[PDB]
Amino acid sequence: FINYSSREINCKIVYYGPGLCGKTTNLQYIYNKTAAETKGKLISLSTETDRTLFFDFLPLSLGEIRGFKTRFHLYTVPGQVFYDASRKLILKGVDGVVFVADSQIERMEANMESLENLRINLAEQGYDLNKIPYVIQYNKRDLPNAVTVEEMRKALNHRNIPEYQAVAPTGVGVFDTLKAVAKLVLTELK
Ligand SMILES: Nc1nc2c(ncn2[C@@H]2O[C@H](COP(=O)(O)OP(=O)(O)O)[C@@H](O)[C@H]2O)c(=O)[nH]1
Repeated sequence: FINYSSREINCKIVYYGPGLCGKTTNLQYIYNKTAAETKGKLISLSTETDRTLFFDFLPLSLGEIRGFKTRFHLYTVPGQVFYDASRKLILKGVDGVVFVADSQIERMEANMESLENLRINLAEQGYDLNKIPYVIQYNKRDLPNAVTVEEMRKALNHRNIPEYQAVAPTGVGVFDTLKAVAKLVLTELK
């Protein structure tokens, strides 16, 4: 999304996953551990029905595509967002998507049905997941109730697609996940 006069194209990175998985902790480790003269301000919106969390920033690797740099955005939905007309609204012209799956055995049947939603909301909006940048981040690895990744690749990453093992409050692969989707969108931009 080029802005002509402002001479700075904008991309769309979204974090998808079940209710309480690691989308909010992901953006915090990023914004809460960066520098002001690059990023904007962390916006948190909320109503009695739905919630939205998002921020904007300038990368630290690029400069000129047509003589201009990109300015990625990270959009998400904290908590158990009931209504599906807000999660359809969060994918309004998405460029790259990250799937924060919860390694928790308790909510392992929760990742499947949440992935099914991403696989049914995008094709509805004219987006095929196999071409539109999509990465998966296996979070909550520290918890001793968590399943082996060998099983998560079999059940959630059926038609792989790059994967990343991460732990959100320690920062493990929070930024390492983002750097993968970034280049995947940057390549699909010329
Ligand atoms: N131990 C641990 N806790 C995590 C991890 N990721 C998220 N959490 C916790 O899980 C809870 C819900 O996650 P949060 O990101 O805040 O909300 P979400 O936006 O609905 O996924 C919070 O208490 C987080 O601290 C992780 O990798 N390890």
